[PDB]
Amino acid sequence: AGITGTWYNQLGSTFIVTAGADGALTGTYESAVGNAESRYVLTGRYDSAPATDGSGTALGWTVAWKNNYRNAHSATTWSGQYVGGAEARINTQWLLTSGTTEANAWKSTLVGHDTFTKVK
Amino acid sequence: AGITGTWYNQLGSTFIVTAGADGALTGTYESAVGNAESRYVLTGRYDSAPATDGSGTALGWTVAWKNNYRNAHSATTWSGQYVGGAEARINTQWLLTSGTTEANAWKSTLVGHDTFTKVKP
Amino acid sequence: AGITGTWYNQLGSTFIVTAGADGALTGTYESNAESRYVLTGRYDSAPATDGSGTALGWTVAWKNNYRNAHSATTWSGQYVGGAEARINTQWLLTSGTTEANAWKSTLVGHDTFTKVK
Amino acid sequence: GITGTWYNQLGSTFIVTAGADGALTGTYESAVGNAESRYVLTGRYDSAPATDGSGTALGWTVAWKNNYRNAHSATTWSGQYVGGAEARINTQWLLTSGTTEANAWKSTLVGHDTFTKVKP
Ligand SMILES: COC(=O)c1cc(C(=O)OC)cc(-c2cc3c(=O)[nH]ccc3o2)c1
Ligand SMILES: COC(=O)c1cc(C(=O)OC)cc(-c2cc3c(=O)[nH]ccc3o2)c1
Repeated sequence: AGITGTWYNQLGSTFIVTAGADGALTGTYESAVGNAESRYVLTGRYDSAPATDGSGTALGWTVAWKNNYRNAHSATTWSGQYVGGAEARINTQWLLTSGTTEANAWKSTLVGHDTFTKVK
Repeated sequence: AGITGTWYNQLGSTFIVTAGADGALTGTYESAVGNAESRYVLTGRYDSAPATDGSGTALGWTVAWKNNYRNAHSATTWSGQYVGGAEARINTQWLLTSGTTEANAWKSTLVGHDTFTKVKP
Repeated sequence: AGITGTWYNQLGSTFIVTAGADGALTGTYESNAESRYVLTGRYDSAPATDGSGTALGWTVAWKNNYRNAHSATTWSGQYVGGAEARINTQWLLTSGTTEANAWKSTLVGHDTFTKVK
Repeated sequence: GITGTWYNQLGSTFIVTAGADGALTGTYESAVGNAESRYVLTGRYDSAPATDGSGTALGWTVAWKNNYRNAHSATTWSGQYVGGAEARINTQWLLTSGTTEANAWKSTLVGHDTFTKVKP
């Protein structure tokens, strides 16, 4: 699959993931520093039988921003595809939703994009 | 009362979820739209200790659209919040990314919004 | 075309628009003069006649003669005619930020507009 | 500033004028999709940005109809202009097609484009 291992995005975030045989993604998401207060559980899913025509491998995962040290009352989902090779990449778009009151729900969700590589 | 239960979106998709004490979401999703049949595995995360100021509970989950019957070579993530009440609701926005070639990657990702209720609309 | 006129979203905003013969959208977006802003956009002036909606989009930059939020919203969507006509949209709201804060510069959401408030 | 000729990462050409009243006007030539030749664009920008180093917020729309083709669709780009040595406009976009109600769930694509003064 090529997905299991450590990945790094353009802002230094570190994505430590295992791609299980039946489509599970499990691991930890942390900052470049890696201190415990910066580490969070992640879980997701990937296509464990991708096409063989040169297409990428679809995947997604979620981090809720709560750990044993802090709680930002929010969660991010990344949706994207893995592209293999010597310059392997995971190319994603993400949504970060915070818990809000109904009056503030219109501004609950940020959108962005992250690219991950196997090299810092 | 809470996130654990059976939910339906505005199109009649069925979201059967369990919210574990450790912040885990697990369960199955059945889509009313697209190249999909029967149940698919989902996993995700939710805030197990939400704020006490009237705010909703943040959460997210992923389905990869492969099961024993079909494989669409794609995955959806839903990002949103649970809002308690007499008509409990989960309001989400979603991203659906297909595996593509690089030349087709610009059109790889659909976006939308789904609202879920424990009463089927 | 059915687009020209006054529209109301789900949260009390008012969208006043003219759909010109050349594909232009022009008008004002509100929420009193302190809360009114120019909008401009484009729509498909020759949509299909097969039950499909009419694609369109517009932008508001949140500056007027009284206030300036240093931000701008774009709405992308389609007009759906009939007895209960609608403009169904998704939107992106980008703020001007420093580079260090750019990762959190953009909100996303959805607005539904009706011809009755 | 914003007025000039810009190119996205895929080679699309964005020829824009930023007027004194906050107006964006010009033409767009897409490098992808059911598109050919130039299309009209209109939009808006913040004509009095902050003076603290922040970017200038802006947005614009293209409806994909011209004298040669009609894709029955429209794209909006929302983003900010970042001045300096190599000026850049960083955007996210939404591309909605006209659909029936039963197909509306798949009506909207999302992505991100970055524009510079140099061809990629
Ligand atoms: C409310 O968000 C938070 O509390 C929070 C906290 C941390 C943290 O503790 O860094 C150690 C990191 C992020 C974060 C978000 C994010 C994102 O959305 N796309 C790309 C990566 C990424 O990292 C968010
Ligand atoms: C007080 O200034 C305003 O009127 C104002 C200010 C902001 C702001 O502070 O963004 C920095 C945002 C909006 C706004 C409205 C709106 C809408 O109706 N649908 C979609 C998004 C959206 O954003 C309006």
